[PDB]
Parts: sequence; C-alpha cells; structure tokens
Amino acid sequence: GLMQFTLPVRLCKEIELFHFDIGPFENMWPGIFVYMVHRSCGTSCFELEKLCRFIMSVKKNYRRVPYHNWKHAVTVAHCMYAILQNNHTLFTDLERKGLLIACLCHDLDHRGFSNSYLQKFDHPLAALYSTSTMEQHHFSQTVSILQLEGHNIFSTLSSSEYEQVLEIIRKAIIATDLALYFGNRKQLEEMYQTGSLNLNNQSHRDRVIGLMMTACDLCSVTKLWPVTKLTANDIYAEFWAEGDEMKKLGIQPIPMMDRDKKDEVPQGQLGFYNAVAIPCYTTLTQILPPTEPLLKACRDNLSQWEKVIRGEE
Ligand SMILES: Cn1nc(-c2ccccn2)cc1NC(=O)c1c(C(=O)N2CCC2)cnn1C
Ligand SMILES: [Mg+2]
Ligand SMILES: [Zn+2]
Repeated sequence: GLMQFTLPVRLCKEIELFHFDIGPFENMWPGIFVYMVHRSCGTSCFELEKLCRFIMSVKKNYRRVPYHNWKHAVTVAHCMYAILQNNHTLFTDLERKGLLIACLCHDLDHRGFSNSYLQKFDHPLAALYSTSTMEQHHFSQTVSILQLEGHNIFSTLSSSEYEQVLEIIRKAIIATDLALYFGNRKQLEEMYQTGSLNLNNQSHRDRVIGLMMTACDLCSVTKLWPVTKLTANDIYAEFWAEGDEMKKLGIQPIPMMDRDKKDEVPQGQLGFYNAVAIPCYTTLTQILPPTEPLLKACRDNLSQWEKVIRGEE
C-alpha cells in the first residue's frame, strides 16, 4: 500500500512525454506499466498481487512476432497514460482503470496477420467472428485472463461498475480495428464542427475513446524519427510475411505486403500519414487540445518520410 513504484530519473521525467520509448529492457516493462497505473488511477485501484499476476498472464499470451507483441501492448498503454495525464479531469474513475488495461490487452494472442488473411485462409476465428475478427478474439482473451484464479483486478468493483468497465474495455478494443476508424473519425469531425459534440452523451464518449485507442495504437508514428523508422521495419516484417502467406494461397497481395515492392514503402508511409495518422491526431487535438504534441510529432515524421523519398536519406 505504501509501496510506490519509482523509475530512474531519466525515465521518471521522459515517461510523462507522448514521445517516450519504453526501451529494450523487457524486464522493466511491467514496472513501467504499474508505475503508470499508480500515477494514472491510484495505488488503491488494484490489489498489487492481482495486478502483477494479470500483467504476467497478459505478457505470456502475446506471441514473439516482430510487431504485434508485448512491447506494442506496453507502448500503446504508455500513449494512453500520456493522454489521461494531460486531460486529468475529463475522464471517470472507471475510464482510467478500464483504458490502460484495454491498451495492454488490445492485441492479446495476435499472430501478426490481418483480419483479411484470416478470412482468405478460412481460419476458425473468421467463422466465430465475421467482422473485427482479431479484435473480438483479443477481448475474449482479455475476459479469459480476468477469470483465471487470483487474476480478477476488478474484484472490488460493484456488479454495475464491473459491467461498465468490461463494456469500456470491449468497445475500446473493438475500435482498434482500423476498418472502424474512418467512419468513427468522420462522425467525430462532423459533431465537433457543428458543435453537437457532447461528452455527457455516452455514445459521444464511446466515439472519443475509440479515437484515443486509434491514436495510442498508431503511436509509433509520433516517436523520435529513429524509433519511428526502426518500428516501421518490424511493421513491414509482419506485412511481408502475410504477403508471402497470400502468395502461398495463390493470391497476389497488396503492394504494402509484397516484399518485392519494398521500393514503394516511402510513398506508402506518405499515404498512411495523410489518409490515417494526420487526420486521427488532428481530430484528436481538436477534441483534446493537450494531445497536440502527437499531431506535431506525426507531422515531423511525415517530413522525415518526405526526406527519404527526396533521397536526403
Ligand atoms: C495502411 N498502410 N499502407 C501502407 C503501404 C501502402 C502501400 C505500399 C507500402 N505501404 C502502410 C500502411 N500502414 C502502416 O504503415 C502502419 C500501420 C497499419 O496499417 N497497421 C495495421 C496493423 C497496424 C500501423 N502503423 N503504421 C506505420
Ligand atoms: Mg490490433
Ligand atoms: Zn495494436
């Protein structure tokens, strides 16, 4: 109870910034997450023994894939932490509990293949969940771990608080399906500009939390250039493996997944920054002004990819 988690001085300061990189020391990531829960939610919101056991079961259920791994889970949780700490008074006690957990669990048991590849392979999960296939699986796996003996971090919540927090986690994890992002942001853009956006309207909060999840999920594009650039390698390592698997099904994959069309990556990043990242952090900055550093960092990395195309690197 009086056992505060503390980080070394450089991490203690840099962890508060949107562009923080959790580092290459795997064995610090759990302490970094507990640190963020303690500052974000309180030392009192989870039994430390249950939290520790939950974290380690969640780690165990991420696979050793190049990108959709335990480092991604904690990276997405830190970006959420930075949004919550810069917007203290806009979120309920339960939202602060639910969302960090939602981010840690959002890619649980990912194999490094898109929903499309599951559908074209005819994977069993594609029959169980016809849309947002992996995202429904990630939520299911989250519930599975919450029901392991001594893993129920929400045990002390009321019956209705418990249903609310699991509802927050479910919607948050579903919204990480990039197919749902486009429509969610257009709606949020209209609502903001017509001045109909109302954070007391639960359906409106749902949409805003969904945008926050897309923002945290895409947060590799908001780091220092060398983090952004080296993360892109891991992202494309999965994409190209999926491209290979598409070829094995007798299907020419999209260029994004074709390791023969490696030359087209710079332009592909421009497309992605312009079609997805920039609009996401733009709309997010309009709704949550203190998140502007994400938009600023994203724009800086766009300019870096523009420099790559111009052969200045
Ligand atoms: C959409 N798209 N298209 C190209 C592209 C197109 C043509 C040629 C080369 N590349 C690249 C991307 N996406 C990303 O690069 C990306 C994602 C992402 O889409 N997902 C889904 C799993 C995470 C996330 N973070 N980042 C940087
Ligand atoms: Mg995902
Ligand atoms: Zn993710």
